[PDB]
Amino acid sequence: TSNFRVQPTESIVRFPNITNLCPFDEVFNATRFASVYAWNRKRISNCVAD
Amino acid sequence: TNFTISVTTEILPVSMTKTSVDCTMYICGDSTECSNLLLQYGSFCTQLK
Ligand SMILES: *[C@@H]1O[C@H](CO)[C@@H](O[C@@H]2O[C@H](CO)[C@@H](O)[C@H](O)[C@H]2NC(C)=O)[C@H](O)[C@H]1NC(C)=O
Ligand SMILES: *[C@@H]1O[C@H](CO)[C@@H](O)[C@H](O)[C@H]1NC(C)=O
Ligand SMILES: *[C@@H]1O[C@H](CO)[C@@H](O)[C@H](O)[C@H]1NC(C)=O
Repeated sequence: TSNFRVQPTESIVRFPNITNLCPFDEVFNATRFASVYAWNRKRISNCVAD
Repeated sequence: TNFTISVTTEILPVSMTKTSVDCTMYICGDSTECSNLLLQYGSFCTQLK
């Protein structure tokens, strides 16, 4: 008729959080912006985003 | 004027390893939404079972 399965109950996500947060305001609240042909690329890595 | 007794081997298969196919967890895994989407496809998995 059917199959036997074990339903999930709790989460064992295993990745400790990074010591700093992602500065998303650097590209959003910058004092000046670049043009479309020559933009500014800011690599955001090793952080926790919101 | 003479006779020879010969023994020969004949191999014929009888059956094979019976397999059961679980359609739901093979196609959609443990996802409930995928199972709900597959439920609109009809009775393919039941027919194959
Ligand atoms: C028919 O063939 C068999 C063997 O295929 C013969 O038997 C042999 O006979 C000789 C002497 O009589 C023995 O030294 C052998 O050891 C025998 N072989 C075996 C396997 O036992 C038999 O003699 C033949 N008969 C005729 C009338 O020729
Ligand atoms: C990360 O985890 C630590 C505790 O290990 C906590 O104090 C901190 O506020 C958390 N936030 C960060 C920095 O990602
Ligand atoms: C820029 O704007 C964001 C969103 O309003 C605000 O959170 C932030 O404090 C402002 N200033 C800087 C320096 O990011």
